[PDB]
Amino acid sequence: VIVVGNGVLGLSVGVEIARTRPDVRVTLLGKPARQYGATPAAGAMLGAFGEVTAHALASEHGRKKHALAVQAQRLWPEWIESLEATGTAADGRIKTADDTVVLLNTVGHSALDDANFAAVLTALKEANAPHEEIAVESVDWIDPDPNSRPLRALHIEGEGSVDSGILLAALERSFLQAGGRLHPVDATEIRASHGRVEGVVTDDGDFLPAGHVVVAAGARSQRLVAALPGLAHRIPRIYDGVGVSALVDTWDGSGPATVLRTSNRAFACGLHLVPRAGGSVYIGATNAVCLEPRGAASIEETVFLFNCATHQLHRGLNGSELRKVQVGSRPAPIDGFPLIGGTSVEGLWMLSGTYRDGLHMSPLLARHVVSLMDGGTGVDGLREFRPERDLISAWSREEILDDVVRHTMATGYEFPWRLPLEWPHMMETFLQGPFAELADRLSDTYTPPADLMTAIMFSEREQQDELIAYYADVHREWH
Amino acid sequence: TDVIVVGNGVLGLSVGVEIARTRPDVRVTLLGKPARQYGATPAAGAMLGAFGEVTAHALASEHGRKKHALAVQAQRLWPEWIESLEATGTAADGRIKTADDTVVLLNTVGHSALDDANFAAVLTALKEANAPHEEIAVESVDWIDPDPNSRPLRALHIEGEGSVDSGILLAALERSFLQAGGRLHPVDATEIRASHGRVEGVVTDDGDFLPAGHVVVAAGARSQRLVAALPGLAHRIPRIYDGVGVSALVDTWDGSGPATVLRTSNRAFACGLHLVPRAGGSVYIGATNAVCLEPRGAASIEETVFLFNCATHQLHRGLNGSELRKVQVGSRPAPIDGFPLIGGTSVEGLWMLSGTYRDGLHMSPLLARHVVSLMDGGTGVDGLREFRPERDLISAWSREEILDDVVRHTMATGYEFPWRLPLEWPHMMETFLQGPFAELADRLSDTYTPPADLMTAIMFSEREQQDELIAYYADVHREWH
Amino acid sequence: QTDVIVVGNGVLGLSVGVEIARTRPDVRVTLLGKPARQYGATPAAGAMLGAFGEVTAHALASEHGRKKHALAVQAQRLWPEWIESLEATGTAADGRIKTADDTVVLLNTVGHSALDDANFAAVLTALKEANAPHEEIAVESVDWIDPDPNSRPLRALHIEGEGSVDSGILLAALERSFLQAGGRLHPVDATEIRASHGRVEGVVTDDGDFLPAGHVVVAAGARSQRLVAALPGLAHRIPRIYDGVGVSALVDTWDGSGPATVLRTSNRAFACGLHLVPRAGGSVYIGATNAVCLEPRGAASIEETVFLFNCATHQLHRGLNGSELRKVQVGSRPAPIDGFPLIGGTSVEGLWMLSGTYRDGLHMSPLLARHVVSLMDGGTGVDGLREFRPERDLISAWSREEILDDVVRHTMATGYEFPWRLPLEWPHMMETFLQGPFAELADRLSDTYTPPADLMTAIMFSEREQQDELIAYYADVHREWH
Amino acid sequence: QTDVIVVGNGVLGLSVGVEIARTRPDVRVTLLGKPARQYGATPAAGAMLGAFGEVTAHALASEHGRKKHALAVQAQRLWPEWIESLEATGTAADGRIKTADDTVVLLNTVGHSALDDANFAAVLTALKEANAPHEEIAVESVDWIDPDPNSRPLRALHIEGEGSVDSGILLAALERSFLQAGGRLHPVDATEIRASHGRVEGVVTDDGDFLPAGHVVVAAGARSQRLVAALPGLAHRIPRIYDGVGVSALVDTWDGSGPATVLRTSNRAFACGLHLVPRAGGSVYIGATNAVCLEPRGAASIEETVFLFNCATHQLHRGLNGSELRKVQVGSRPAPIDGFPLIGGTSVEGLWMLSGTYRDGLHMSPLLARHVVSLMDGGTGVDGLREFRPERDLISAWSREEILDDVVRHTMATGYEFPWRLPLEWPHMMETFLQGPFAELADRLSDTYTPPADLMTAIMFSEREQQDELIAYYADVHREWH
Ligand SMILES: Cc1cc2nc3c(=O)[nH]c(=O)nc-3n(C[C@H](O)[C@H](O)[C@H](O)COP(=O)(O)OP(=O)(O)OC[C@H]3O[C@@H](n4cnc5c(N)ncnc54)[C@H](O)[C@@H]3O)c2cc1C
Ligand SMILES: Cc1cc2nc3c(=O)[nH]c(=O)nc-3n(C[C@H](O)[C@H](O)[C@H](O)COP(=O)(O)OP(=O)(O)OC[C@H]3O[C@@H](n4cnc5c(N)ncnc54)[C@H](O)[C@@H]3O)c2cc1C
Repeated sequence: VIVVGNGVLGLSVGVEIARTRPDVRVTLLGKPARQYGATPAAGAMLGAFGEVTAHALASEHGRKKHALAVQAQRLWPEWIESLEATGTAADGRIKTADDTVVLLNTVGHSALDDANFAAVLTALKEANAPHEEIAVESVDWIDPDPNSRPLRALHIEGEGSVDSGILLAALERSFLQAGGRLHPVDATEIRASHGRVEGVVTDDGDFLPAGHVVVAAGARSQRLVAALPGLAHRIPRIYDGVGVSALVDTWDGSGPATVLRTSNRAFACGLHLVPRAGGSVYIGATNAVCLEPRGAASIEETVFLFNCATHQLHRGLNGSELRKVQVGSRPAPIDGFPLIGGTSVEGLWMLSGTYRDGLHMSPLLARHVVSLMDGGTGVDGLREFRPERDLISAWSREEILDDVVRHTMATGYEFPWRLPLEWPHMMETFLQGPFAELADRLSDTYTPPADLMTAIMFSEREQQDELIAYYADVHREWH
Repeated sequence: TDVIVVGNGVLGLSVGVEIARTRPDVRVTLLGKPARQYGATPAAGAMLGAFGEVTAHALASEHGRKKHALAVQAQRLWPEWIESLEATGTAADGRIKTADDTVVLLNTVGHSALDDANFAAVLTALKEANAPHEEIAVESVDWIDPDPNSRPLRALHIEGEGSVDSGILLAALERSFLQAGGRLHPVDATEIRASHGRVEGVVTDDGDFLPAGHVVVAAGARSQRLVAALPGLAHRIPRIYDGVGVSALVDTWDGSGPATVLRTSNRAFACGLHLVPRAGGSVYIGATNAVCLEPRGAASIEETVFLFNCATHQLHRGLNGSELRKVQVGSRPAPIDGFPLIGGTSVEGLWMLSGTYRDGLHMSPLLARHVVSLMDGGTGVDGLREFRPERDLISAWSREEILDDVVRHTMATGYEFPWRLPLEWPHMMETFLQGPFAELADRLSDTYTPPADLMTAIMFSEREQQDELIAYYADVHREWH
Repeated sequence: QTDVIVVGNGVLGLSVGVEIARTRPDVRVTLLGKPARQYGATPAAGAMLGAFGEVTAHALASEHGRKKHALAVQAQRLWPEWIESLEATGTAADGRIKTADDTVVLLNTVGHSALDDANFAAVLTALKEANAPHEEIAVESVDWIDPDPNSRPLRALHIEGEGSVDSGILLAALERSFLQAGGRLHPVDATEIRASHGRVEGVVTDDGDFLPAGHVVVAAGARSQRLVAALPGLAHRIPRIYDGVGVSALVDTWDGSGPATVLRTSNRAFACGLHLVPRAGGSVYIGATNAVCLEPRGAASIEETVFLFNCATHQLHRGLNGSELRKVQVGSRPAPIDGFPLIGGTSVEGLWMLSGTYRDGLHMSPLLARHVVSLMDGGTGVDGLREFRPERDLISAWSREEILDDVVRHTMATGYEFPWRLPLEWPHMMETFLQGPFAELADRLSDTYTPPADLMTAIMFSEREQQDELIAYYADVHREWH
Repeated sequence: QTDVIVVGNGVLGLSVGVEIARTRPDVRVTLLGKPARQYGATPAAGAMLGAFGEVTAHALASEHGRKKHALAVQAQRLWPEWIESLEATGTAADGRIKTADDTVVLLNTVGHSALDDANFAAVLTALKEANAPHEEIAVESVDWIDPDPNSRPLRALHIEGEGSVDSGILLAALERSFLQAGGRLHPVDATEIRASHGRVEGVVTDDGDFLPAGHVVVAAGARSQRLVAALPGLAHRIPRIYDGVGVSALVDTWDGSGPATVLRTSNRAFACGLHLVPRAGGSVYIGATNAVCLEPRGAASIEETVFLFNCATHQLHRGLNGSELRKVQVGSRPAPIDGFPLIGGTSVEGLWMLSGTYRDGLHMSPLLARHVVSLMDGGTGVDGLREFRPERDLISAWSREEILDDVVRHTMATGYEFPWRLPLEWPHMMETFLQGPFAELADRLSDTYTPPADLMTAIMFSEREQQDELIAYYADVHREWH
């Protein structure tokens, strides 16, 4: 078995294969640099209820994704214990907090933040999850700017955070202990003939043979499998959801006891603080879908992240020391849903397109793919997210066009801007036309979700035309 | 016996109506001109504020918990009082009542130390009095279309807390006064005449003299200045200053209006944002407050901008494109010790009804019946005895409480703008404000401390005006100790 | 008859009335209009005697605009004698018409570079070309001003002999001077002009009466076209005049002081601008907003009052913040649909028009008065004003392309003038998304006529019915003239 | 021993090392310091060759300040030959030290009038007095810049022959030139200077070793005083040097472009400032914040990064918003407690100091190098450097009154530079309430010494213990010298 990729998904599937099949040799590719790596840039939140939006819980596909995340939450306590057990006290703790506080402030669009706070509260009640709406005065540690302060707060029990760096170290250590082999090179090419995997050509010229290849190369995953015959239009494209976060040494070495977060905001960005050991905090995180990868933060992203954290969470962060600006690529699937499971090629498996919550879902997704590889059926509701599929259409064109305009306006309210009071209504009405025109021009059947549509809108004419050709070719293959 | 009421505000006319109806024996004359120079009443929306007027700082003093209780009592008189005033007119005179209910909104365009504390205090006071009310989803508040960055995140529906049209109320009081046999004489009192400790009557500003055995002073912010001319009384009747207030009448873009009063809790130095409905495609928006040591009859640019910016962002962006019909200015009678001047004097037949600051209009029917009862040999309403006009200045708060209050409220003028500052600046201004206000309080008197609303005015007044107040405070101490 | 009726009691009506009465003592001159001056531009004006201050790059780029500038310089030379001739009919207690001799133009960054930077250069250039006396001065040397440092000027321009009048005292002096020269004030409004066999008979008034005349001069500001359009054929031969609604304010200064000069910026988004005109007695005038409306409006909007007060308190003097508001003023600048005045004779004998002066009718009043009087007496008046004859095809002084660039720039300028605070990529996004809807509107309205920017923004945000009515108007005008 | 040890591998250490090695081929010159350059000012610098750009009205109002300005003009004349002499020891592929020949100073309103307006005038005046070539230019003529119109400049000043170096390539060229002239690099730190009978013996290093020498030049940036103060009596005879912590950034421009000149403002609140220094290969340098800290700090604060990035994206180029951040840099400007450098000889024979250069050590390096070398060789070096001898009483270059005006103005300037938005009466209120607490602090610290504004603000917001320690220091210095 060859696992291509050394993120949380690659290492999590590698650990589960190695522990479950002591008979077989499991090799994991990827370099310690983790170029464009989502995982090292993550806080990370074990986000289930925190990730709830009204827009997600309005599609069937979205209610399924939410159910899996609740399931994944139940595996974390044992999974952590099983990974910490292969190390000692000095390797540090994977778990960084047990609980999450969701804050509602007015530094954002009512049509996102108000709707999403209600949707979160509703989803917690429906799943009988333990939680409490609390007085903002009772939230410890936070010292916001009064003009940016929260007026409602929501304590969620058993929704916490891990140190993504210590998790990666624990997965690697646990992989070696169970007999896995780390080979620090990149796959250039997957070899297949007569509908079967032969193995993987590596970037130092070598060839490794295998009967099983699991692709978990984050945002590079589809580009790798698409080179095989016919698969270019049968595996949905994955783009880079570029994300900026930061490590900060607090002025007084303090930190909050819980995760602090807002609901998801414009184009699936969001404001959160994840606690860390040793007088550090994690703050994140921006999101921008890019058609080409990018390994460095923009000035705009750094300023936005720091302005939100200092005003909405703690003014003390203003006088605190910046240790590190982190950048990673959320694997952003073109149809807004993960690529998990088997292929029309025997022994070829895919584990990618997890966007915001691959890390959270890692233990569930790992056990699902391992079960499928062993002749089982894995977890029930994952069937729809099979990697070899027609692009999913989870929303009407009309729903997406309302969403893209709302989210575009939300980039204004989140700044927050100060405008003449008639300007917002004028921009609302003048945004509808150009986005309606773009959607009609791209395809008669497929509509990109908002996050991707805004990226396409501000891309070059050549990049747009290439997407028209892609969408048309996918329609030819499937309809 | 002749009665003269000096002043044609809600208090003067309300006491006039109650005297005329209750004492057909006596001839009652009411002074004051249709211009109503500095008049608080014509500038008022006005809200029938009881629970809406609740602040943590008010409900932390004994004197404040009493004032709150009276306001609940006054609310119960309004339905019959309105019916009794509307009955003397016809359909074409219009309705006094403009709304039955109030929605209190909480947004972040203000200080947490005022707006958060005051929202909790209101919710607590409604539960304690078992008053009908409901915390409601903001999405369910009709009509409002705020700027999302200025929007409310909590709303509170209060049943039976409403509003009157102050202009139609004044017209109904005048009409009801004439009907019950009162006489309107449209001149101003210049001087009250007394000898051998008894009122003889009133010299008017056209040179005339009207005799009377009873004179009720309800001249709003001019009330103390009028009585202080009599011997010894300069330091025995607490001073009343002008709480200058700006409001506006707006013709809405589409002729619509909210069905309820829309308001925030009280804000920096007893200002606040509210919209009171009106008939005929108009709304009232108010209202600023600034205590001034001299009267002022015109709005400042700053006040108009602040009022319009708050209403357009926090209540309805449609007000931005709406037509300004009228900018209104009136003087809230602001008593130097923060409590009303209601009742009898050391001079026989001399009565005072003033210093009501924010809520004289709301309390008018109760205050009217109280003074009328005292005039007829009764005891009126319990606990209004404490606000007798001839007294030593009251000390309802420690110097320490007021200095915390004045700094908090000063910072609140920043958060209400709202300003945008570097994040360390507010803490720096907080610490550098304490000293100058502590220094001012120590310099003014060893016993008396002005409440916050007045202290900020004194801080930014001239050196001569400050020294004159040191002499006033010292002279009051001499008289009473 | 040989009777003259002037319809309208603004600066133009009263100025033409005074010149007729003084020049024709033989004939009876009657002037209509009420003391309320409903929608009156003149009482709402500061007013600036604007020539060089009114210079924009966009104006000095069209032929029609370079002509307008030349007339304004000419009008400036008449003001000293005109004032003396009006003050002479009164006494000391009637007060002074002139309120300042000089103007300072300020450049700050509370606005669009594409307007304020270009227009400051255009003003400086036009002063040098005309050899007019002026000096670029240190901002530190500008007396009185106390701006917010973040809104302060970094360049200032002193213009000698470009000053201001009190519009109220001017109106009082014109009325008094009209009576003195033998004119009669009849305080009613004209409802209808009577003509038959291509000749004026007179005017039906709003109290039911009929006044006969051989001459009718229409100077009814923004109501002027609506009045003449009722005559046969003239509906599509006299270009429409709309209301350029303007808000200004009288303020009693905190300490009773005022600047010795006019203080102003160059003209800004959609021909608004910030200025302070001195007044006697501890008052200043601040103005002035501009918004073209398809229907008249007699009350300021909240938005206009806030914008005017925010600009004055930040850009001129923070002391205005603590100063007392005496009066909010509203008047209608007569806004001609083709962006040029309506001055002179008609196809109807004895019917004359004096309107569509937009921002500078008051400044040009003495010149315009003498021009119309000269035409009435068989002369040719002033040379370049023949072009602005009221009975004409709509003028096309700019290409559709020039106007579409202008309307987008000016729209963005309403942002920079607020001033807004936005993420840095938002302005470029709004620029590109504004082009399409305005290009679409211009193509839909007519294949030949394009409204100027000030009017196009008003049409863009008007109702569908009002837009369709304008398509019918433009088409009917094309039918009449082509 | 005729051995020379230079302690420190910044621009000053390496510049004095190069000049000693080239001028004394007879003697062994050894230079200490590690390639990490912990807290190193030089690697964090753009850097500007700032003479006229560094001019403030406040500097040119003291005698001590006019002297400092004169030295900077002198240093400018040495740069062309100094660069040629350093580039000559390498080849084309080592890169160019010079990154621009010229500087544009921009004036915008995103700041205090009392600093930016006064400092623009002071710069223009100082250029004329020194007969330096320069021109006030139209802002429209400044290449490359694309500011936010609300943050744009309205005046610009082109300075010829005031340029920039790549601080990294300069360090590489100094090292190369040092080895070429026979110098020896020993990459350890000095822990202690050895002296007995009033003479230097040598230097104990941080790996336990001892290097002997007859000459020790201390150029250890902000660590320089702490090192020499350990010798007897010198604790109160060498003025303290604190860390002027500075944040800058390397940015890869969206399109790989860069300006042809340095772009800068005048110096702003507490000696911060906005500048862009060009670099080769699609990079620009942006800087630079300043905060005097009583303890060293090796990491930027969130506040510093946000302020630097907000100023650059609004005031210079909006394209920087979408550009990639390559590196956030932090270095310690050596901040002398009396606001003047420590350059020259000591009461200890063979002990020399070269530090406390704050903002312009790099610029002055060639002059300061030649001065110390001349003193070491029995000469008098450069004339106006005498006052800045390292062993001295604290200088009092300003009255307490001048500093208290300065600290309040600069404090307010942190507001206007944000830029904040407040109610218009708030600034005057904070001005009057700031005077008291700073007057109280100054009186409490000493009856004779007053810290300059940059240091006073740091002391004001430090702990009570740190303040009391400064009262003891000031009192001990008074005891020693009076
Ligand atoms: C800023 C940020 C914040 C986040 N916050 C959260 C959070 O709060 N909660 C949460 O649950 N999740 C969070 N995530 C992560 C999210 O869940 C992602 O979907 C998840 O990390 C994806 O994991 P992955 O292993 O598929 O990809 P990655 O983490 O990108 O790992 C893929 C690896 O494959 C390597 N690779 C690429 N090409 C090759 C090749 N040819 N050969 C070999 N190796 C190759 C890459 O270098 C990389 O190391 C965050 C991500 C980002 C960027
Ligand atoms: C806010 C503002 C500021 C200005 N500032 C300046 C400035 O600084 N400098 C400058 O040169 N100019 C200024 N102007 C004015 C500009 O020059 C105008 O072009 C000029 O005032 C037009 O004068 P008018 O007499 O044509 O119209 P108006 O002044 O509008 O007078 C027309 C009069 O006719 C009356 N009328 C209407 N219908 C009838 C009828 N049927 N019968 C009789 N009478 C009727 C109206 O009620 C009104 O009183 C300003 C205008 C405004 C609104």
